Amino acid sequence: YNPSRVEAFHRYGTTVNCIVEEVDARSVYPYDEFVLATGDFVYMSPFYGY
Amino acid sequence: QLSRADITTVSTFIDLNITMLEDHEFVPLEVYTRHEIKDSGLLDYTEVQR
Ligand SMILES: *[C@@H]1O[C@H](CO)[C@@H](O)[C@H](O)[C@H]1NC(C)=O
Repeated sequence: YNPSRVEAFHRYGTTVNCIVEEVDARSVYPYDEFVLATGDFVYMSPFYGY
Repeated sequence: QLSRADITTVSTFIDLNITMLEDHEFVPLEVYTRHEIKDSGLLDYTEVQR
């Protein structure tokens, strides 16, 4: 989404697209953190819990 | 009576010396370990992203 056309004026148009994906996570010893298929690091052990 | 070793003895047999093959132990040897090959790269995407 972009703002409608108004002459000699700046306009701001916000777009929010919810996205959900199934990614393959990987982890290595000591398994204290894991990465995702998108290359994002997650600094939490995959087995962390209560 | 005289001993058996008092007379000169000549070997009537055609000696054949047989030297068995000595046991050999093979130790591990690698020109470049898998860790060295990984370290050969100037940059590592895993460490840089982390
Ligand atoms: C080995 O063989 C040679 C002949 O090739 C013989 O003269 C010798 O006595 C043998 N034994 C030893 C311990 O050298």
